[PDB]
Amino acid sequence: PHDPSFTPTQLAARAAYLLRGNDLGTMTTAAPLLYPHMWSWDAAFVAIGLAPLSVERAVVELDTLLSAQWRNGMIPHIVFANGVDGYFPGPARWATATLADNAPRNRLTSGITQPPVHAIAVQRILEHARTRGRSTRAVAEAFLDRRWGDLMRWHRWLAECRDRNERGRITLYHGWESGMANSPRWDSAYANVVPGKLPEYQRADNVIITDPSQRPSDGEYDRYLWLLEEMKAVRYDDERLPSVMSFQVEDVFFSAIFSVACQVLAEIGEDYKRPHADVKDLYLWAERFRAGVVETTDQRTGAARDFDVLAEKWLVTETAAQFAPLLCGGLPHDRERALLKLLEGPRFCGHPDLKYGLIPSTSPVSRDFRPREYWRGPVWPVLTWLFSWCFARRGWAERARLLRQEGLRQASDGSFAEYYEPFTGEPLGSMQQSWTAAAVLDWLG
Amino acid sequence: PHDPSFTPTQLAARAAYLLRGNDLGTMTTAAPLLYPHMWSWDAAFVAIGLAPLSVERAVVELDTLLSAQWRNGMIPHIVFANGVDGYFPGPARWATATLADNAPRNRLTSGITQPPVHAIAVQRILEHARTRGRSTRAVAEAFLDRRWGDLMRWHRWLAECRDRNERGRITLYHGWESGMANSPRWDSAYANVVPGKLPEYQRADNVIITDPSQRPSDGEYDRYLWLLEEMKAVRYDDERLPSVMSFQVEDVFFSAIFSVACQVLAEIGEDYKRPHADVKDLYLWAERFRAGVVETTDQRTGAARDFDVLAEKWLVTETAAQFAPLLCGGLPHDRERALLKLLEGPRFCGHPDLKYGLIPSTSPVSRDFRPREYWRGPVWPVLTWLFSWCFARRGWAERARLLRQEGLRQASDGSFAEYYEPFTGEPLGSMQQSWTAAAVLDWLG
Amino acid sequence: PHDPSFTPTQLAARAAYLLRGNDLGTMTTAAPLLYPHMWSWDAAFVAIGLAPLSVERAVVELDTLLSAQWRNGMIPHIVFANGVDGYFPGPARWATATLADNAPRNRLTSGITQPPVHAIAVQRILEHARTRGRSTRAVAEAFLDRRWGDLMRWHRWLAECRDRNERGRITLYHGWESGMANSPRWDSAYANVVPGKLPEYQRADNVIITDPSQRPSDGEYDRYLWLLEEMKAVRYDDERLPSVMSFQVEDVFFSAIFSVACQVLAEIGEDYKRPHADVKDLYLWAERFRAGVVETTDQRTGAARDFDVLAEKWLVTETAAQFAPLLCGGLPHDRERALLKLLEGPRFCGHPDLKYGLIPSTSPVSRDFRPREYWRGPVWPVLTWLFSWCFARRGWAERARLLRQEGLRQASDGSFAEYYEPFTGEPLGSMQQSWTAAAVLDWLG
Amino acid sequence: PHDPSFTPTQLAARAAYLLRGNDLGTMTTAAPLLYPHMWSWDAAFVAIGLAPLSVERAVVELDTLLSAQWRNGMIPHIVFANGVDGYFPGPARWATATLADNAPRNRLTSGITQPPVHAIAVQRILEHARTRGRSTRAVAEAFLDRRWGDLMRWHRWLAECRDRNERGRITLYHGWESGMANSPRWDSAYANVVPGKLPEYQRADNVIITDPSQRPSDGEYDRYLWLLEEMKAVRYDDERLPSVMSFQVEDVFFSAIFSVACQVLAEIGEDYKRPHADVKDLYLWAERFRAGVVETTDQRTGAARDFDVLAEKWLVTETAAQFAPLLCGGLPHDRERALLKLLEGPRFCGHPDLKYGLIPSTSPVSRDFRPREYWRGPVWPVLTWLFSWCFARRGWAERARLLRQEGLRQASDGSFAEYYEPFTGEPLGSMQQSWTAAAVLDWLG
Ligand SMILES: O=C(O)CO[C@H]1O[C@H](CO)[C@@H](O)[C@H](O)[C@H]1O
Ligand SMILES: O=C(O)CO[C@H]1O[C@H](CO)[C@@H](O)[C@H](O)[C@H]1O
Ligand SMILES: O=C(O)CO[C@H]1O[C@H](CO)[C@@H](O)[C@H](O)[C@H]1O
Ligand SMILES: O=C(O)CO[C@H]1O[C@H](CO)[C@@H](O)[C@H](O)[C@H]1O
Repeated sequence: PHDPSFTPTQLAARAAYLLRGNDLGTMTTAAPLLYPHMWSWDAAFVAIGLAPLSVERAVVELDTLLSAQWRNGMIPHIVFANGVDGYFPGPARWATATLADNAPRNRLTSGITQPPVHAIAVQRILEHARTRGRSTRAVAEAFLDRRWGDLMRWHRWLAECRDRNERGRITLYHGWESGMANSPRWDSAYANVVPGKLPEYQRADNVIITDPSQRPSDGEYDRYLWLLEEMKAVRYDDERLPSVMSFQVEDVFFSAIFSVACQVLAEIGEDYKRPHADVKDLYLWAERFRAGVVETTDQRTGAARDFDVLAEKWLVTETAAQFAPLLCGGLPHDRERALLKLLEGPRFCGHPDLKYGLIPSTSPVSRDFRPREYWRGPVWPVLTWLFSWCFARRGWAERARLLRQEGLRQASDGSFAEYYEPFTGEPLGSMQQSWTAAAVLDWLG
Repeated sequence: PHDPSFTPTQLAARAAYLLRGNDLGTMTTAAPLLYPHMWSWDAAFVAIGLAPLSVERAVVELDTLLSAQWRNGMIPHIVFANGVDGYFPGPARWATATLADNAPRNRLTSGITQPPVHAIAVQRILEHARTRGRSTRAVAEAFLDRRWGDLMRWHRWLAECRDRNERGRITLYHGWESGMANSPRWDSAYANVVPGKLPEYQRADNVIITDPSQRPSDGEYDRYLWLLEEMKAVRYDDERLPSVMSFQVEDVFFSAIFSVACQVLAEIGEDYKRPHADVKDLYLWAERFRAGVVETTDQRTGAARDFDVLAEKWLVTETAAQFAPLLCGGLPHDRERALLKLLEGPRFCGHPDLKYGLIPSTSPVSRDFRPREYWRGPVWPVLTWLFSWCFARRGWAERARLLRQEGLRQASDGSFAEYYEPFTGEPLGSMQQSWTAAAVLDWLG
Repeated sequence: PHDPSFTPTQLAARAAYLLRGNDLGTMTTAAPLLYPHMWSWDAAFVAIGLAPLSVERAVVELDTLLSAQWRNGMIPHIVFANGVDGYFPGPARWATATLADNAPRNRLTSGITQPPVHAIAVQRILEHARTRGRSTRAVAEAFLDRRWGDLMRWHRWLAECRDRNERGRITLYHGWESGMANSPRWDSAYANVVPGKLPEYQRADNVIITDPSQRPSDGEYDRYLWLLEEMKAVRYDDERLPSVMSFQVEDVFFSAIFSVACQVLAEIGEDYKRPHADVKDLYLWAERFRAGVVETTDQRTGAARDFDVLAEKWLVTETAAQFAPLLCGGLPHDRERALLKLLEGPRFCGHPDLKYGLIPSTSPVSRDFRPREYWRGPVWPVLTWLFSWCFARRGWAERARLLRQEGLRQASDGSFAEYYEPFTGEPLGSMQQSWTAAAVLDWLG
Repeated sequence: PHDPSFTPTQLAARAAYLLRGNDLGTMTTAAPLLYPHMWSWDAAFVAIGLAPLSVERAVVELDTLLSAQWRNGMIPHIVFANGVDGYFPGPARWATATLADNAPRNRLTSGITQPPVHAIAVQRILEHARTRGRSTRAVAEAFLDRRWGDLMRWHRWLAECRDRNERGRITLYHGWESGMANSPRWDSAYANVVPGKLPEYQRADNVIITDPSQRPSDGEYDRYLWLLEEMKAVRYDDERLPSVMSFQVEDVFFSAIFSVACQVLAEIGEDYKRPHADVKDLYLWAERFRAGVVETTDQRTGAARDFDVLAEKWLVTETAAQFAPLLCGGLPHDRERALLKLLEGPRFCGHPDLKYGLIPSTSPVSRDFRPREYWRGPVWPVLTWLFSWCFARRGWAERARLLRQEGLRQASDGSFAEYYEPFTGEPLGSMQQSWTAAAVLDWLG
């Protein structure tokens, strides 16, 4: 074993083998043990990974997620597998089945949301299906007939209920909704979250990942679970969250993803003759959230800032989320060049100690940087994929290719890790993470 | 869709996806519906297909098969999945659980055997494991410690009980044991099988494959099931089969496979310091069955003949089994050149109407040729793989490469069919056949 | 015998082998015999094909072409190789060395121009160089230092002498300047070219390509050569050509390429700190010619029209030049969607009889279509490459990938043909055409 | 900057680009500057590298080499290019044109020989040709018609003049004839070469490779050039060399290659109906030299020894030549297993400090090992290729695949180095070495 890496064909085979191994039947777990249920934006990436293998099964993945959509349009971030234990907080802790008027009737789910990457998976499914012939196109088109209305209600819930003041940015009531639990982005907002009488609990996550340097701290978990108590006390009522929640942030990365997803979904709606009023609403939201992202940006570097709604203060941190405007567009030409210089330079992809030319979750030169600790440093394959795909859509073919090339180099150990140590390449988090396999499958072609 | 073929990475991913989809837990079905249990030589090819994906799981496949080995050493050709229906004849029809003193205690199996390709899978597992590092080598070596004795008992049962007169050829008591149910090889022997009072039955196979041109006939099935009645009447007693069975043939292709497998297993035994008496016995059987194969051969073309033990007559047919001596070696140089000329010329791989340069199961110029009918014509990916691997082991690197190249071209539609129409390339038999996916995975590397 | 196609590695090897074989030392011929000299836009694509093999030799190709630049900035379309004949019209016929005040010294050239794809080649060279480390970057940067001013003069001459009315479109004085000698685009303009006493001549092109269905007619060559007589009579003076040329057309495809090239060169100028005044002029021209292209388009379909300056008439034809606006952008959203539908539908890439999903030079349903006859119908790999690269730069990643995939499929016979029959795939024109090899090399990566 | 390695397609392209760049027209130089002439066994490997690009040009390479064959059948090791200097000793130093009765007319050559790998190149050319269809087959068959007799005379001269005692081993009169100028194999024989008055000279090789650690010493060159004086003094007469040469050794590696080459050429002769008497002689020589190689081997390890004819002493050294019997076969089973264990163990491919699992020219644990110094330790791609091809011909498919994989990994920097430092992988010797490019081209397929 002078070189432990796999060839492209061995790697693609092992990624497909993994994805089928994590398939419970109609949903794919995000990982074998650490995340043994369906997560919302993981499910979108899993559908992308399944599209080269089975358009029918990729569609089933999104059908299963959309069957758990709330009555008001929200897609919740966890759809729990029936009778499966081992993730905390579990269905009993959320108590949405009893408390939440809008929760679905034949599914157990969480009570918060996650980024709307789902339209992007729909586009990848359609692109695959169109290369495969008439009966496969029929399958993808029947999915659109079945779920276009549900996708619209999802986008409409985000635009009307999480952007109540039409600022063009998505408000979050939990850091988990950003997809980045312990990102330095949320530290000053979480410092203003003071738990009251928090019901006793024991973590499950650090029983599986026992190295304490790779997961959040107990104090952070106390704050994560307290926010659940605040939502539960108002029975997850959208109208009441602004009045009671101790955590209210506008997430600029989520907002930029939503801008892209609206434009993607509008293009799908035009291609497939969906209602014109829907397409118009989608294009309107795409531009509003593009403008809302650009309004946050640093006047010199173009870097995007999150916003603390309770403190009424811009949140200035050095994480990958600063590059949100690169995803959706809209910066003045001059400022977008400066932002690309930031991305490629020694604070991020050009840092000289990096093993791969990839985007660390937090800049290695930030004092918040921790090379092992979840979203505080490590390189995440899922972010590499999203940036590469969005860059290709901006027309930046060579930038997209370079990220794909380094992403595949990093993944060629076959660990399919959740995230990787930025300097040594050590695989961290869960092994056999479904969306890492999915990124590899989509890249390999 | 100007071209429906998959790239090598898409094809490898789809083959791995298939193999995991056919995994019931500790055994892989030979196909989803037509063959919903474990078959013996399929299980060996499945282990070859799993070795690039998981050495641990490839080992489990062979452990599961060897746990169904009979007390006298026989590996039976079907290990039935618990509580699974849809294949006939099923466990009730065989009745080995009640009738057969040697049947295993916690497994339902058939009562006949199949070709000993298992040593070849063990070699592929070891070759993969040695590229993967210390803990993976440990897994493969623990399997050898656990099952070397069982593999020896398998080879010893074949050599002592199916070659009672030490002729160096394996006697079969059912055409199913050849792996080629309806091969023209067995027609004259089956014409001497006269069913008595055969208990009523309904076929299951042609409920799944309904095109009558792709499966054997009802009259052929009557003979297949009558031979079961003859074995059952003597309770599957090895000592009594020569006295009662209406079908007794020496199978030269099975014999040549056994010769190769003995030499492969002896080399493994030397590499891993197995008992010297075992290695010596294996080399002895390798040479005896090589000599027994060569003794059947046509003096002009080198083609190998099967032998009808009851009629005491050589069986002269034009099938791929004629090329048995190419697998094990031993022909005089002159005659092996003539046999290769036969293989490559217009009766087989060089026939001008073939879509791919592959070996049809029956020569297209034989009057027995039927282009759709199971073993009477179609091109079988499993045979392509076996010939290519044996050719590479003879040192015929370019011949092996050409078969691999045409095999991958044929499989690039992604149907993973059981067999293919030789002229049009139409996929036939079951789709999603496990050993076809396994061949592709092993070839792609 | 069963599959004449090459593997990607064999095809890449043969493409590089061809490019080196057509290298005369400091210039590469466009083909071995039909085009045994340097052609201007072929040299740009050749530099693109050389960049993965040797950045130094790619730079030499462009240095050689630019050493032949006219004193007013024009890049002539042929740079003749020393002492080579076999192409007509050759240097004696053009007589630029004796007649043209602006012709270079110590190079022999034609007296007309060709499309400005050169900036695209510079970008590909720079992209390759930045992946190769310090010494290779220095070679490419030194080329910029040495040739930026010549590239500016080339673009300035197009913008100021071939768009003297600031309409944002390039005027041509010969069909050869379009790169598409016999395109139906020019038929109505050539119909008004009436030759006088034309000095006699013998074609060389149809001594080499003898099939008369594949090349222009004698009548067409008479008009081609007559236009030369008109230019020669005014000593190729820019100020006098408007007064005397019988052929004056605005070429919308050339104009779109110029817009793209100006934008590409402007971004290079910013990245490498070229003078601000130059970058501002390049962005000004990029916008002007983008607008000039859009001004030609059909309001329903988006199809771009050429313009006959002498007849003052829009030239409405059904060729791939209609798709000019897709290259440079600028169409309203609805009109660009309509133009893409035209491109993908049954009149072009969707035509049911096409062997590959590629853009034919003329629509197969046009009365002007001739499937073998040069630019009147065949599929040209150079156009496939240019459309796929421009599409990727628009962000249309899947559209670009499909063109690349089909172009590679078409090229996989290894003929490296100049163009291909659109229905049968028969290779046509010259074999061993340098820019077809270059496209393959750039695509295969 | 993060990964200097090339993709397989880029590497294949660059290898072909190099081979065409070293083509002088009808001969290919072994390197651009260090070896600016045709070398005999390099030309064979070059023909192998050309065969995937152009069977016609591969045949031309061998035609050129054979047009330089001596009248007695010897193929000389250098064919000098017209009017090229820069290699010493050059044609003036050899003086074969004036002194050697058997030297060719209108070619300038050296006066010594080199290993007979040529038949292997003929087989690869034929294998490629048979995949390309009728006209390409005709080119390769016409080469056989034209050159079979010259190939027979080459083999007959080796068998009759360099094995005059029918011992089945080839006698050399210069270390250069082994292809391994400064191998430790020859140190004790060179220790008895005492030069007299040697006409003065200046090396050219170490003007080009200036690092003295990478080339032989001045003292060694004095002995090399003195042996020339001894040959010249008897006008290169075969009958007189035994009486006068101070260096006479039987080369067991050369002998094994000759055995393989005789067997390969015999099979070609049968396939293409060459005269029966020739094929019988080739099989006779194949067996004789197989036996002569085995006669040298250590009875415990199988390691093959060279033999010093003057000292009448077996030459016991630890170089890759010890593995000669693995190429040609003939060892008893137990002895060959022992020799493979030596090859794979810590003295060769298993040494823990090696960067790649490749065969070093001298064992790193030998007192004679020097990691930079030519044949005293470095890893040579040409040996990797020759071992992997011969291993595949033995049927050792996995052993051949591993050597090919590691050789491709080592070559993936694109230096195409003559040899590589075994521990660091630093490229050494000449860059752009033609037979390293040829090995890559043949491997990549
Ligand atoms: O949401 C949580 O409770 C834990 O979140 C982690 O696991 C999820 C599944 O992989 C992802 O969706 C998140 O992005 C990741 O940070
Ligand atoms: O044995 C049977 O009852 C039916 O046999 C067919 O199905 C089996 C599973 O694929 C194979 O093992 C045989 O080779 C094939 O002919
Ligand atoms: O027909 C001609 O005499 C020359 O024109 C052809 O050859 C040139 C070299 O390939 C190209 O530059 C043109 O695009 C192509 O049309
Ligand atoms: O050192 C020298 O003067 C010549 O010898 C070297 O160059 C030749 C061309 O590569 C090879 O034929 C030999 O194998 C190699 O040893």
